[PDB]
Amino acid sequence: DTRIGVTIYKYDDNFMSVVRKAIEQDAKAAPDVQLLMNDSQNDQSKQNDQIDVLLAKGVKALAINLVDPAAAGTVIEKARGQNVPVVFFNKEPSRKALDSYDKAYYVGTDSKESGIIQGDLIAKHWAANQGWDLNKDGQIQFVLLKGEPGHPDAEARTTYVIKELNDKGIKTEQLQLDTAMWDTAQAKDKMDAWLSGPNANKIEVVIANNDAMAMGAVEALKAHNKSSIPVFGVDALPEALALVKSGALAGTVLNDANNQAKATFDLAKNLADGKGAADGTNWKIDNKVVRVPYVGVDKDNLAEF
Ligand SMILES: OC[C@H]1O[C@@H](O)[C@H](O)[C@@H](O)[C@@H]1O
Ligand SMILES: [Ca+2]
Repeated sequence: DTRIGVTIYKYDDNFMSVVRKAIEQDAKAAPDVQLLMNDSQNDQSKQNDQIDVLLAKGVKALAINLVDPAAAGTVIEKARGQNVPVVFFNKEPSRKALDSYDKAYYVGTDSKESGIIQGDLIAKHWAANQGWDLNKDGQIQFVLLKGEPGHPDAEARTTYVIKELNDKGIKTEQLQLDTAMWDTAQAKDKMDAWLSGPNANKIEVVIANNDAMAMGAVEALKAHNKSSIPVFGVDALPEALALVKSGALAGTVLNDANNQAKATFDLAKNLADGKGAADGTNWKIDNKVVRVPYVGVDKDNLAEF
């Protein structure tokens, strides 16, 4: 049986929970694969030790969701010594890191695209819901819940949601902006703070860089009897889709966990087998990278997900 080792940066990250469960199902369909999957508990030192163990166990490929993207070289050097291929996923290593090893690959997304799509989606719903412009000024007064500072998906979603609105002629006014570190509880706390501060009843739209944080904002709005304020996320988590259907979330953007898991598995299995990474598949690998598209989601198209 071919052993494939997988490290997940943090099991209880909502999005990576969807990804890891999907990878488990791809591996279950491969009768000759034993999956060795680890929770790194948000600590790169723990992950490094897990990789040593996976290599001791003779895995034929590694699929690595880094805690710290800067540790890509550390991981590569472990793998190099055993000639083991590494498919990094979701936390993007640098170009130089990928180019340092002939058997390093990456599966992820075009981070900018999700921000653009989210801004276009907000624009559509803004146009359709003129009552959302509480102060009648033609501008969106917003608050924004950011992911981890320096994470490329947080930075791009934060920049491009606003750029896209502004580029379409929709002026925006940032009433509050802070990180909630991708986390529901932190986002509920932060949103509750904003609902307790001087801008509370000026807020017209809540923009979150992911669904977990959007969900925390939804909870805080409910507690304040302000559920009429729309909230937008990114990921299209199953739980978030249920909230789109119920009207509690105004819209989101699919971060396609199923295809990211499938590509990661397929590439890792091919490489474990000594084949070309994309053999037998339709994955498009561009200079060692696969990027899976995002798709905007709201009630009108929900049943396609
Ligand atoms: O790296 C982890 C992060 O990846 C992003 O692409 C997701 O949208 C976030 O929900 C997740 O927290
Ligand atoms: Ca306004």
